[PDB]
Amino acid sequence: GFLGAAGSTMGAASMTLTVQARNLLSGIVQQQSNLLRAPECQQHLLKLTVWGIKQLQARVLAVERYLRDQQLLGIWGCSGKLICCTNVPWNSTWSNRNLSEIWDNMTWLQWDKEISNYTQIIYGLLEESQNQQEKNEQDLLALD
Amino acid sequence: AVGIGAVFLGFLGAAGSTMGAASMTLTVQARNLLSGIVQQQSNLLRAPECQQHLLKLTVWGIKQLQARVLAVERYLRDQQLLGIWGCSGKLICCTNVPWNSTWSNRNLSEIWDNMTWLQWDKEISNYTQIIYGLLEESQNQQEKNEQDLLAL
Amino acid sequence: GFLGAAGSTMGAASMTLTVQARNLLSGIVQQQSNLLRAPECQQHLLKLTVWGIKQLQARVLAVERYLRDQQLLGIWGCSGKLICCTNVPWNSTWSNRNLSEIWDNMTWLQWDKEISNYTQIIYGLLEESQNQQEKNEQDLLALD
Amino acid sequence: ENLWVTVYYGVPVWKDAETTLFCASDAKAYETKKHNVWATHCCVPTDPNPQEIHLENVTEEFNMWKNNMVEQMHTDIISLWDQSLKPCVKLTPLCVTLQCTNVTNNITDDMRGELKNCSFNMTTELRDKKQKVYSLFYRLDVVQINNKEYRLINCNTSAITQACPKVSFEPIPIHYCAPAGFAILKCKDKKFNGTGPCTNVSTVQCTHGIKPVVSTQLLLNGSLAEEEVIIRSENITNNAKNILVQLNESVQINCTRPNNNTRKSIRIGPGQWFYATGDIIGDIRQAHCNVSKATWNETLGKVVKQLRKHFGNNTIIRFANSSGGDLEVTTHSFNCGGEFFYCNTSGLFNSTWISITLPCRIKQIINMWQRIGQAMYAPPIQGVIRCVSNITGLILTRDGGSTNSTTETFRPGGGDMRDNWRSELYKYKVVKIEPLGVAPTRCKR
Amino acid sequence: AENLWVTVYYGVPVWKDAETTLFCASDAKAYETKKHNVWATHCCVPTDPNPQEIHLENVTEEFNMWKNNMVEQMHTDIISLWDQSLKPCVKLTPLCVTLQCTNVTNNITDDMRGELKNCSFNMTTELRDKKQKVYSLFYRLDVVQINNKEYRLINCNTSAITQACPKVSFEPIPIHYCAPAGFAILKCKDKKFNGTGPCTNVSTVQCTHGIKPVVSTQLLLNGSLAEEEVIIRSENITNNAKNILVQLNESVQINCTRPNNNTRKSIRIGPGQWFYATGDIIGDIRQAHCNVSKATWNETLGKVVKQLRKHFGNNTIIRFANSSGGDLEVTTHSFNCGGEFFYCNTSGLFNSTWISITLPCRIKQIINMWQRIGQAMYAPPIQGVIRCVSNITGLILTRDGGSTNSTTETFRPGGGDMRDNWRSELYKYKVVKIEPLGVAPTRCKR
Amino acid sequence: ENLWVTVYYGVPVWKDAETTLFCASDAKAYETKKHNVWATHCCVPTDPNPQEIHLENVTEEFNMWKNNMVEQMHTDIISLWDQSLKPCVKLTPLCVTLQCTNVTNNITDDMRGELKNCSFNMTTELRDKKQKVYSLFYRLDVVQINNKEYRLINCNTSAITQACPKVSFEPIPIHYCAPAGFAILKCKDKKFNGTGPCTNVSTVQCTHGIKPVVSTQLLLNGSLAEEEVIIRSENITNNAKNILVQLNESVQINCTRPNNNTRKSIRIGPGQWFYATGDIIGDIRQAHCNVSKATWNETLGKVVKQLRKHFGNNTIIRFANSSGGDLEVTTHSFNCGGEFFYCNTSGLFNSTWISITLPCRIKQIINMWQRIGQAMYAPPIQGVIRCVSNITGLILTRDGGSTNSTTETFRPGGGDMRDNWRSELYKYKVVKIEPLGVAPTRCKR
Ligand SMILES: *[C@@H]1O[C@H](CO)[C@@H](O[C@@H]2O[C@H](CO)[C@@H](O[C@@H]3O[C@H](CO[C@H]4O[C@H](CO)[C@@H](O)[C@H](O)[C@@H]4O)[C@@H](O)[C@H](O[C@H]4O[C@H](CO)[C@@H](O)[C@H](O)[C@@H]4O[C@H]4O[C@H](CO)[C@@H](O)[C@H](O)[C@@H]4O)[C@@H]3O)[C@H](O)[C@H]2NC(C)=O)[C@H](O)[C@H]1NC(C)=O
Ligand SMILES: *[C@@H]1O[C@H](CO)[C@@H](O[C@@H]2O[C@H](CO)[C@@H](O[C@@H]3O[C@H](CO[C@H]4O[C@H](CO)[C@@H](O)[C@H](O)[C@@H]4O)[C@@H](O)[C@H](O[C@H]4O[C@H](CO)[C@@H](O)[C@H](O)[C@@H]4O)[C@@H]3O)[C@H](O)[C@H]2NC(C)=O)[C@H](O)[C@H]1NC(C)=O
Ligand SMILES: *[C@@H]1O[C@H](CO)[C@@H](O[C@@H]2O[C@H](CO)[C@@H](O[C@@H]3O[C@H](CO[C@H]4O[C@H](CO)[C@@H](O)[C@H](O)[C@@H]4O)[C@@H](O)[C@H](O[C@H]4O[C@H](CO)[C@@H](O)[C@H](O)[C@@H]4O)[C@@H]3O)[C@H](O)[C@H]2NC(C)=O)[C@H](O)[C@H]1NC(C)=O
Ligand SMILES: *[C@@H]1O[C@H](CO)[C@@H](O)[C@H](O)[C@H]1NC(C)=O
Ligand SMILES: *[C@@H]1O[C@H](CO)[C@@H](O)[C@H](O)[C@H]1NC(C)=O
Ligand SMILES: *[C@@H]1O[C@H](CO)[C@@H](O)[C@H](O)[C@H]1NC(C)=O
Ligand SMILES: *[C@@H]1O[C@H](CO)[C@@H](O)[C@H](O)[C@H]1NC(C)=O
Ligand SMILES: *[C@@H]1O[C@H](CO)[C@@H](O)[C@H](O)[C@H]1NC(C)=O
Repeated sequence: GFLGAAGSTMGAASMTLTVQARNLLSGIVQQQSNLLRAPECQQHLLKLTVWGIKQLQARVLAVERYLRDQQLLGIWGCSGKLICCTNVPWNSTWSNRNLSEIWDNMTWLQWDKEISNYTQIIYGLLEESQNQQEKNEQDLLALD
Repeated sequence: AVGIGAVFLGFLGAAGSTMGAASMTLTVQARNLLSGIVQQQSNLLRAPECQQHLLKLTVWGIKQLQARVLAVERYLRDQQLLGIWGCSGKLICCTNVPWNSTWSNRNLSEIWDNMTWLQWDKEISNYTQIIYGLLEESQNQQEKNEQDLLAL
Repeated sequence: GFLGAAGSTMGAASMTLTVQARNLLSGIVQQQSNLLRAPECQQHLLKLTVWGIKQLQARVLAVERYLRDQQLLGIWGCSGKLICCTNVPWNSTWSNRNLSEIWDNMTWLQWDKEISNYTQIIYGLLEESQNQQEKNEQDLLALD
Repeated sequence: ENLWVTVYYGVPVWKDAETTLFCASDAKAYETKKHNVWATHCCVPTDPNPQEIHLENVTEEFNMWKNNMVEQMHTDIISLWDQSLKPCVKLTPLCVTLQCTNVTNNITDDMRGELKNCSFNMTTELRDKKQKVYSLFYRLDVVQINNKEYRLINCNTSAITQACPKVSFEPIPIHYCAPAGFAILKCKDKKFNGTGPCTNVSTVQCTHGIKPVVSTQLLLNGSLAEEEVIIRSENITNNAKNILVQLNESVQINCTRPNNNTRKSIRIGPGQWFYATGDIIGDIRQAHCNVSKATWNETLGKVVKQLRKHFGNNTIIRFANSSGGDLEVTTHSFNCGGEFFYCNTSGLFNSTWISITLPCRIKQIINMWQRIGQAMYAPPIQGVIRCVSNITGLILTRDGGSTNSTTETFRPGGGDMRDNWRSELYKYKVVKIEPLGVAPTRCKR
Repeated sequence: AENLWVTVYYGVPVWKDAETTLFCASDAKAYETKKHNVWATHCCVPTDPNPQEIHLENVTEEFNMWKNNMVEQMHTDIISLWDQSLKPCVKLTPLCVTLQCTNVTNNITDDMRGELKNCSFNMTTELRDKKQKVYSLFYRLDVVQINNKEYRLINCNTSAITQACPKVSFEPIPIHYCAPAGFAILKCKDKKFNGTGPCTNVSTVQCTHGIKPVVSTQLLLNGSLAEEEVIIRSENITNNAKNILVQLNESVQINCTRPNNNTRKSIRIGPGQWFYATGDIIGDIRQAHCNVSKATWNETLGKVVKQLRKHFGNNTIIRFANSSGGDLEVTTHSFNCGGEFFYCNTSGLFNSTWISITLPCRIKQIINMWQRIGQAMYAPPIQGVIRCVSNITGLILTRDGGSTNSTTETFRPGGGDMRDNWRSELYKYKVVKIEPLGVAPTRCKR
Repeated sequence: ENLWVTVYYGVPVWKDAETTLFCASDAKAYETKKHNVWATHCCVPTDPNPQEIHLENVTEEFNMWKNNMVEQMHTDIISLWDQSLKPCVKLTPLCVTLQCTNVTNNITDDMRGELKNCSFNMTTELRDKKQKVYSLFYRLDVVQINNKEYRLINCNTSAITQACPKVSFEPIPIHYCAPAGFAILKCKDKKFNGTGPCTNVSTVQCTHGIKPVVSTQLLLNGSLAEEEVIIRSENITNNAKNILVQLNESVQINCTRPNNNTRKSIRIGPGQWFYATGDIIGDIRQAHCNVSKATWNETLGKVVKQLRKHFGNNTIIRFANSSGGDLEVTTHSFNCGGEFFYCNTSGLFNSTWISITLPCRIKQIINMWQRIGQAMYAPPIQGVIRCVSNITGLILTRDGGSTNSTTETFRPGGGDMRDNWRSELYKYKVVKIEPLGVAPTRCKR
């Protein structure tokens, strides 16, 4: 089930990350194309101008949000991965506790609530780190 | 004289070629799905008067807009699958899922030299979902294994 | 700042690639989230059928253009990077300047005008190089 | 020691959010009734076997009084209603001086003066010709000018649109479905009061079907409580709030309009028809509703018990009838069989704690959403109408203002349609999924 | 263990049948400084001046013209264009009045006796306080007697009649239907393609050939020709409930005229609204008519018989009849020459048994388009004299069905909805959706 | 050489482009003005702190005469206007014969014959009744039939719609904002005359606030030049091009409609009202505008010196009144308090170079955008109207005619609304961002 892992511990929930990632786009295509089986539904619903516009705004936004998250992972050098490890050290200010307490016997919902406003700091750090890595690769490849 | 040279005359020119030969045009059939959209929209700037007129037809406007949105959504769906299977960014991707003779029992020379892609996807049609599921499982295992090596 | 590098030389300007890349999508999402601060015209503006359609067309097109550039980087084998090197050699016919006159003493706006006529040629060469590289990897992995 | 920041995508977490929900119905269930406004505009089918995922050890906060699902349902119902009536005949040619007399033929004393026989000069297809026609109007729709000259009640205030004669407004279950990227959380706690944390939370794709029943004072054909009567309000102490009471066992109510009407079709213009009330066959008798007395008495006893828990064990609780005001809020309203019954509920709320026949009236020209300027004329329904409905809940107000709260008095209220919705959507909340998260790991790149 | 592995390819040249929304394009110069045009103004998107086709060698696709969604789309689009062009126009509700009519007896040939009526009536003026007495001529077909001088317009007991805006031309221009990205249109080039079956020589195109949206009921005008043989294309040739939809390999011509010299009387009816009435006729009054050459018609009918016999036998009798049943929309040949609506009697074309021809025509002004009754259109009068020559490129015929299973079978002119005219031009095209992702075995692994 | 192609994404490069800009007004400015056309259809909040990024060493070419921002503003303002008048009362029922006499009560000579008293037969709420009503009209709204009978001027061209009385047209500054993927560049150069490069440019996400003032001949409430009067034109040489003059100082103009008018409401059909002008309470005097003489004389002299730089030093420069034509172009035109004024400016442009009272006339039937098929009826505004405006610019036309001996004559011009917009949008340009590019480096895979 799509949110079935919500009550699982962080290190257990992480076993099934793929299903949440898939639902974000697969649900859109199936709901708009495969669910809309009766041709008379679209013909009639196109007469409701306001519903037509509202539903498009919802689809377009879902796409825009999907892409924004993917662009961000790309910038950080996590493209194509569900699990990405990077070279930004963890600061105890964000969370000071054992990695046993954090990964296991605690859920992701609880975790997100605890990190809270530290998220913006982390994102800025991740972006700078990747830029330094790209420059270093470009220079090494010029040395032969 | 035929079979000498891999030039195809346009967008679906390789449709009647064998599976091997057709690999030469994978770029051509990939770019079109997205770049075609942008050019069709660019072309409306050749007639600003047309664009102004078309906004007066609510139904035509919405139907075309829906078509564009759906085309994008299908594109992204397929790209996400390449991501999930670990093939993102490639036109050709080798995976670790072994081939089952059940899905199709043919020699490689038979497939690549005598079958066309329009035949191939009918013979293997019944196994499409099976294969996709297997590709996902394989990638899931690979990513957790990499995390453990980095940890060690 | 965004485009603050416009007067910088090409070398210095490479340190702001992140800023321009993010704005392509982040501005779209923020522009939509900003109207949640005044919900009353979210409803009123749906009556302006013409504005409804024009704004969606603007958003849809922005997405299509973004994706076109990303697909192209993917085809060239540069997915996920802001800076990538290829195997296509530089042709002195495209430009015969010294690196000392390109990465210094000149801005990106000036450069773009200087080599505008060769853009399509370069892109075609990049695509061919990547096709050969993928075929070579496919063959190498079959020799295991 | 030496842990690094890692990024996980596909993290199963969420935040409160407001989005557009799509309307879906069980397609087989419309049974070809494509003239039902609710089916034709909620065309998209639901999935067979809607799934529910229990979320073990997930606690979530619900608040039915700030739930935007209600506001969205309200807005969409009004919108569909208006679109349904858009492509139909206007009755502006009908706003003429009427010459009326009393209907006195075989009529009971109970309706003397209730119906009027009005004749008038109305148009025909050719502009040049006029025709003399007549119709029987209910008194509530006709107003005296300056004792024989009358006008329809809305000639000064608004235009009247005749409802489309083939369109049904019969409620069908409607399911609200989240768009991808969103999920609906359902609270299944028993004795849930509408605002606290919910212990048993599950995830669903769509809500259960809710019938968009329109009523005042009493709520018909809704959900029942499973343990006991549940009383919910935004603020109990504040007498300005409505109190929504959900019953655990339904009370059956049997309503009828005994008069046998014949409908008369009148041409009013090129392709335009008006539906008149014709004449009545047989005796003229009052419309009425029957509520089992014993069941109603038991029902109040349960409601009172729960009110005592909040208002005190030695507190006297009195029920009384509604205050004055617009007919639409002082009486009960059915919208059943295609006729708009306005019923007098005083017989249900006349007791002090420490079969019942309710007379009804019919009104043809109405303003359902409390809006002024858009009036609908209901075409007559032929033959005899009988409806049997389930009373599933009540909307009550408390007078307040008493000295030292010695006793309390409750009266039927409601009238704001949002509360009819809140009574069904209190178990659902919409959340946005936010898949990107960060956590420490024993790894380095 | 064989050691074959799954390889994923993207950009694979395959497709599946699909239904999408095509867009309507026109020639960037088809404007011709003309914008009042029902086709050009809406299908305003300019096309590619240098269209290209890709021959797909070694491709054998199945095409089915009877289940072709492209046809359904044009049917929907043409009606819509029609309805959105008559929208910002005069509603003529003020004309639904009692008319006082007499016969036009001035300079009338016998064939026109009783055909035209002179009607006087009281209608509105710029001010709502004033009425004016005006008169106009009407064709008998549009005026009905109220229970013999009082008449009304024929549609007063059904619907409002709007006036078509006088500036808009309905003259068909070629239209190109174009695929959205991700879709492609496949075209069948088999010279004798029958329909409903495999086609070799398949080509990929972006846009269809230009098609003129010509509306007619029996003879198909200004379409494409067959190149080698007359081709008979039906869904089911033995089912008399179906249509034989003949296509000819040579065109024949039909010369149509409305010989009367008309004037138009322009009447103000309200605050910015004008009504166009038929004024007095200059010169004498004669009936509308259309010519075909007799020998030419016989020769093409004979060609049809030779081909038609291929499905019935070489010792069978093919008889043609003048057709029957329904109102003028399905009994006569309608075609709108010059903007006026002609309804021609074709019995003279189907009067032979196989084993110059003048067709009289009537003119109607109040038109119920597309077999609907909800709305009607009033066609403003056209001044002067109308003449055109059209190319007959095909026929819609039906079979009566056999009775007693005798030697003779009868082919009678048909009629039907607009969809058949569309099938006549769209029989060559199919829309498919491209699906670039696929899998095949190779010898490589990670 | 041993160099290779390197691909870079996020390159700070742009190209000229045409896109759709969106409207955003300040949020606090909204107040409760849901009835103000500019606030209700542009509530999208602006950034409370717009940013400006100065670009060092960037010299872009700007061309105000061939911009796109101007055309969009023109198109959008017309659309908003049309959608504001859409859900309003049609006055078709007023196109009747009027029985008119002159208003002769306490009239100063200035308005003798300007205002007429008209009575007429109008519809009412029932179709069977008529009422006799009367109202006052200005003589430009009423035209004689063939001799006391008159009709409204628009009866033989188009139906007229009454603007809804609660709706305000008072200008509220709006800002145009680029959609993501685009940027707006702005000139900071002083003495920039358009059509050429700017040395000092910056990037902004939104334009400054622009008041959508609709007026002719003189430009009111715009921006002032920082240092000198600036004369801009597409071709200073060509007599067919308008000259837009921007002032550095501001001339204050005081406008009034001294008459104390009464509004009266007449019901014309169900739910519909017509708002008519009733009797005037006090004396009847003409509308007028005052311009300080000395200030105007100095301002004009400054304009002349700048013209003198473009033309010969020994040129005799003359100003004269506008050539004939429609009132909308021969007189000054503006909306003050909601009523429409047309003023005689011959008192401002009557001089040769080597307090001024402008009489005004009021008209209620307005063809605001010079579109023959539409018209709007301005409801009267109760009471006395006064406003004070800032004259910030002029539209002049050189009379030309190839007049010899260097005696150029300028006359007020206008009527192309785009030219008012061009006086605020001249400093802005829209460009698109194009992030990919390549360059040689010595890096290889
Ligand atoms: C199958 O295909 C054939 C061939 O294409 C087609 O036949 C052609 O039909 C068109 C449309 O009916 C015909 O075009 C019209 O021809 C007349 C004839 O005028 C001739 O003589 C005058 C001098 O008196 C010359 O100036 C003129 O050039 C011709 O030699 C024209 O008068 C028509 O022009 C008017 O209508 C146009 C509509 O778009 C306007 O654009 C144009 O400005 C004209 O309008 C003005 O004048 C009108 C008359 O006074 C007035 O009412 C208007 O308000 C306005 O002021 C037009 O060019 C063409 O000649 C036919 N050709 C042949 C060989 O027959 C068939 O119709 C088609 N079949 C079917 C079923 O679709
Ligand atoms: C709470 O929920 C209950 C259901 O549990 C609702 O009650 C039902 O309401 C519907 C709609 O009003 C009723 O359906 C109607 O039943 C009529 C019964 O007639 C019978 O006898 C005649 C004899 O001549 C037969 O011809 C007929 O076939 C039946 O056997 C039908 O006549 C009605 O159909 C006619 O009217 C409709 C109007 O839309 C037309 O479209 C039809 O073509 C036709 O002319 C119709 O089927 C149903 O019977 C009710 N059941 C009960 C137990 O009351 C309550 O309404 C709901 N409460 C509220 C407030 O909504
Ligand atoms: C160039 O810029 C100037 C300056 O902004 C504009 O002149 C102003 O125009 C507005 C609109 O016409 C004037 O506003 C009106 O003022 C009237 C007088 O109000 C006095 O009393 C109130 C308290 O009740 C004080 O707050 C106020 O300061 C005054 O002392 C009001 O009675 C008007 O309200 C009525 O009309 C409006 C609009 O129709 C309705 O919404 C209201 O409900 C009510 O019926 C209104 O507020 C303003 O006073 C003018 N300024 C000056 C100095 O006079 C120019 O118009 C502009 N030029 C152009 C061409 O646009
Ligand atoms: C940041 O989150 C923590 C969570 O424990 C909270 O206590 C703190 O107040 C938050 N900071 C701000 C500025 O809201
Ligand atoms: C502009 O040119 C000067 C030359 O001295 C240089 O120092 C400065 O950095 C340049 N501006 C930018 C943005 O690079
Ligand atoms: C030609 O069409 C007929 C339909 O009447 C069909 O039966 C026949 O098989 C078709 N011919 C071919 C070669 O497919
Ligand atoms: C109509 O007939 C008369 C003869 O009575 C003739 O003089 C006239 O010319 C004819 N019509 C015209 C307009 O020629
Ligand atoms: C404006 O200035 C430019 C140079 O900045 C000059 O070429 C041009 O002639 C001037 N005149 C106008 C009105 O453009």
